[PDB]
Amino acid sequence: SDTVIIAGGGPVGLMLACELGLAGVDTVVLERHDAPREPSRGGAINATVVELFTQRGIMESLRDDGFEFRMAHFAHIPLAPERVPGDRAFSFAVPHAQVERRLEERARSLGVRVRRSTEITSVRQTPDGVQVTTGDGEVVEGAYLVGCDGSASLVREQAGIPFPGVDPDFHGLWGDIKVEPGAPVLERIGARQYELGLCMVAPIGPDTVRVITGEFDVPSPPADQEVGFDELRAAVARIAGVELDGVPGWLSRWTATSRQAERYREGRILLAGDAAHTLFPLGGQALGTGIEDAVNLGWKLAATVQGWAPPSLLDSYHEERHAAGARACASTRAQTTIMRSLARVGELRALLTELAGLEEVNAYLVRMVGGIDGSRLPDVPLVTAEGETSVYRLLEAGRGVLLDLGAGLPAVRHPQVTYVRAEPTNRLDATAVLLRPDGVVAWRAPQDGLEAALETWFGPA
Amino acid sequence: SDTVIIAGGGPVGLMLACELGLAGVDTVVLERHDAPREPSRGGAINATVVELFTQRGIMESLRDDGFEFRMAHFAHIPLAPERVPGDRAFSFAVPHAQVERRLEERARSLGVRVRRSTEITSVRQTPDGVQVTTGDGEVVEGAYLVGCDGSASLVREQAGIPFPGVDPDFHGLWGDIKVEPGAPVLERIGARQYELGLCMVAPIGPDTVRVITGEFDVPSPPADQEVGFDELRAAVARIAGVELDGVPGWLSRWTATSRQAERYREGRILLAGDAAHTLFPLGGQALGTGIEDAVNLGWKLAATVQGWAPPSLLDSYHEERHAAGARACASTRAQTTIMRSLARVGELRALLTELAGLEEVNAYLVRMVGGIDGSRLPDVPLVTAEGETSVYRLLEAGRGVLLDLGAGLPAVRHPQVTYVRAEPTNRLDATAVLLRPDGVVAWRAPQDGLEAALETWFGPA
Ligand SMILES: Cc1cc2nc3c(=O)[nH]c(=O)nc-3n(C[C@H](O)[C@H](O)[C@H](O)COP(=O)(O)OP(=O)(O)OC[C@H]3O[C@@H](n4cnc5c(N)ncnc54)[C@H](O)[C@@H]3O)c2cc1C
Ligand SMILES: Cc1cc2nc3c(=O)[nH]c(=O)nc-3n(C[C@H](O)[C@H](O)[C@H](O)COP(=O)(O)OP(=O)(O)OC[C@H]3O[C@@H](n4cnc5c(N)ncnc54)[C@H](O)[C@@H]3O)c2cc1C
Repeated sequence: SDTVIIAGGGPVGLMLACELGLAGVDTVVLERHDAPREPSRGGAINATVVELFTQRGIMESLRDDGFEFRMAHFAHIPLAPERVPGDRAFSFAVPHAQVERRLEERARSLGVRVRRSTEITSVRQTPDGVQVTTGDGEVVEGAYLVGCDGSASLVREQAGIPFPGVDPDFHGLWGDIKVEPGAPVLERIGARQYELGLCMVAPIGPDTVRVITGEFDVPSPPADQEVGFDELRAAVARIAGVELDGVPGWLSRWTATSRQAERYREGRILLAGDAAHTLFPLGGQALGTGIEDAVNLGWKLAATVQGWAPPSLLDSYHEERHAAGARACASTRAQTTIMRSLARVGELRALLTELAGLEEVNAYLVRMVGGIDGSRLPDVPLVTAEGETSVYRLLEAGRGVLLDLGAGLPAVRHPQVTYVRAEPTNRLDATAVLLRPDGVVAWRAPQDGLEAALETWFGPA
Repeated sequence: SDTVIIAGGGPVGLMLACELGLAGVDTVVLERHDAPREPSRGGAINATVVELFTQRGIMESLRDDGFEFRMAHFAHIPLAPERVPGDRAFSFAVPHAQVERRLEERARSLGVRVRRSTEITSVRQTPDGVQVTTGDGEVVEGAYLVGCDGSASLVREQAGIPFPGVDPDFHGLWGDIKVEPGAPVLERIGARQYELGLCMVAPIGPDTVRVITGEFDVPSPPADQEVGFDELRAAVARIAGVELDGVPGWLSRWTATSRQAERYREGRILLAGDAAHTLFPLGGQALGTGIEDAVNLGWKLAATVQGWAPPSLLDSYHEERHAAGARACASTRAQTTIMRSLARVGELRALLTELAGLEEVNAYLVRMVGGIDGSRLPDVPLVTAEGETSVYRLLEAGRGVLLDLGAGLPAVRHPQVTYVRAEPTNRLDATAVLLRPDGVVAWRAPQDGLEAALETWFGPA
């Protein structure tokens, strides 16, 4: 079998399906729900996601679904992203349900089989492949299975993969409320750290606000106990110091679980997204880390089933993304550490605000919280023989790219790699780079080791 | 009489006494102990203390009692003080008992009456004076009383000044241990943050080490209970992961108390040092803040009893030093926030450690924990008509100084101020400054308001 089964059709699963579909791999996603769930948990995507979408032309399809914004924070300490030199993306306000719809439409348009209303009840693997049982008794078979089935992943559990980390005492609530004009909660728009905990209030409709509260190190009802509107109102009054009234729609709990799968791969079974790491939802790193799992994995998986992957390519998924996941965990825990009561962390918060005043600190934190590092390039304009283009347009094909910016290499000739010569530009501080299909820089002038890079990621030529 | 009574002859009381002695004020210090106590709680003084000692020639008297060192930390994150621009002081290693001996020696040489073996039992004031009673049944009378009587200050209590702040859960032990050669505790020399808490091991004699343990947010015996050696042995094995044995010379508890007097002045009664602020003992800010209390207060009190103090000059002691105390409080609390277990603060500690690699963060933190800001100058070499000097040498007489570095003002004529003309130097970023007797800049070119500054701090010309 040459088929990849994706367990779960959330944002990470759907992104992975898009990657595999672009690569031309036979792919099936099994998703329990008949549609993306509403209301959306998330209302924004960070620089990591924006860039990874752009290098596949996915942001254009989201153009009219939301808006660019250029704000960021570290544990609700305001940062200034537009002061940061370079050309890295900023953030984008859009409900995650809409992101999911665009991703699903893209995946289907690429030939991926999407099976909604299909519950996985059982997961097995043999030396010859992968087998999943659905709630209708059907067995679906493939070469590989990827658990993108969220925090509580059935795939992770059935694979025997431990999920270590912590479940802190935390009282977290959220919901959409229809409010009247003049509603006191409208005086608390934004995400802020108050004396006792966090409260975020955001307009999501002409008469509607999303309200989120979170208080650390305090008792909380169990996560599947019903949330009465009076509980949310009491939290808002206690934390935000304002009276909430209105007509509640959605009301639910959320947790401060911070856990990561001990390994991202077990034979023919792999993990991505929330199944692989469940982190505190801050600044878009939670989804961002999952989306970048998907992009890291897609092309490696494809190369593997198509027969041209170097022996160790698929193992580099766990190696790179478990490290990246641990760094995301570290960043988000560093943040939640100072989201305790101000009686306990107020002074350190004020110190950090002061430090964030220093240009290098602001740049450091904006990049960290956006999930941005020097492993990928910015989407910079380029001029080639075929005219004007840019770095990320070269990556839309989903193929490796040797981009020569004046280093003047003899044209690299590898069946998996596209050689592109472009005029020099000051906006990239390398005269040549080798880009993996996920956009990651595998080599750059003037480093030695170009052939080893080529062979490591694409095989010999 | 017109006598200043100082309650307490610790480092802060004795420094205050030296300041008053320099200014020619009749002064008595009442101190419970027959001699500075051993063992010393502290073994180093920070940049603030070194500078304030230097501007009175006191470091000279200490030159053979210890040694300069150039290390610093923020909650045991190592810093690099020598990378910092300026001519600001570093640290000095010396037991505090010896500092006390030198300060008392200086105070006596200036004619201060130092009465040891004296228990103060009650303190009172009348419109015309202060009255303090001793355990032997005598009354000491004066014009002003200053409480330098430590953390448990009787003077603070009897003046009815509240001591708000916090007393975190904290298990702190310390003592001096005579150990056998090859003792495993010598494998842990230094002040370090471990998994569970902090431990400092410091050689203090050929076969004697000081050992200090501290663990936050765990149960502990009350601070007045006795320490058995077994308790310290367990703490060291638990925290530092090493076996301690030997013969203890002294064992006691210490707390993470962080409190500050609501006001530093109540009529003719004032507070300084630990009586004014009890902070976490870390990096030298605990003593440093007190020493600068003493230097701030001395000349102002002198001006008050000599009749040349403007009406609100003594009040400025509370305004400045309370503010400075609050900042020290905020600083040290910031630090203790990340001295919890690494299971709770490890990621934030690692992040901060990375940020401290940025030059401006390193500078910010070194200056902060050294108590150093822009309110005083460095001790820079100067060239005057009378030959070579330095900034602090001009401050040893304890008078205000109008230091003209090429601004070429007409000679300032003020009975409390010395006008000094020096050649330009690149090591001071002003062409002229007005220095208060505590070394603090009251005015600098090209600011307006030289006359106003003169009148504010030194009265009418
Ligand atoms: C309250 C809250 C607010 C948040 N806000 C943000 C934000 O603003 N920005 C941000 O970036 N992130 C945010 N996050 C985090 C973000 O929602 C997740 O990181 C993201 O949804 C992870 O995507 P995923 O596809 O891995 O998992 P999911 O979105 O959970 O998708 C997993 C899918 O698998 C399906 N599934 C599960 N089990 C089975 C089964 N047995 N058979 C078939 N299908 C199955 C589920 O139906 C689901 O569709 C927030 C999270 C919470 C809780
Ligand atoms: C374990 C420990 C380690 C420390 N380490 C450091 C360090 O490394 N660096 C640092 O800078 N700081 C350190 N400190 C803090 C430092 O010791 C204090 O900040 C400093 O001693 C304050 O000086 P002070 O003169 O205000 O009070 P004290 O030093 O407490 O002096 C007060 C004096 O008043 C006398 N007194 C009190 N009541 C009466 C009374 N009724 N009658 C007569 N006399 C009285 C006492 O005998 C005492 O001599 C440490 C503290 C502790 C507990």
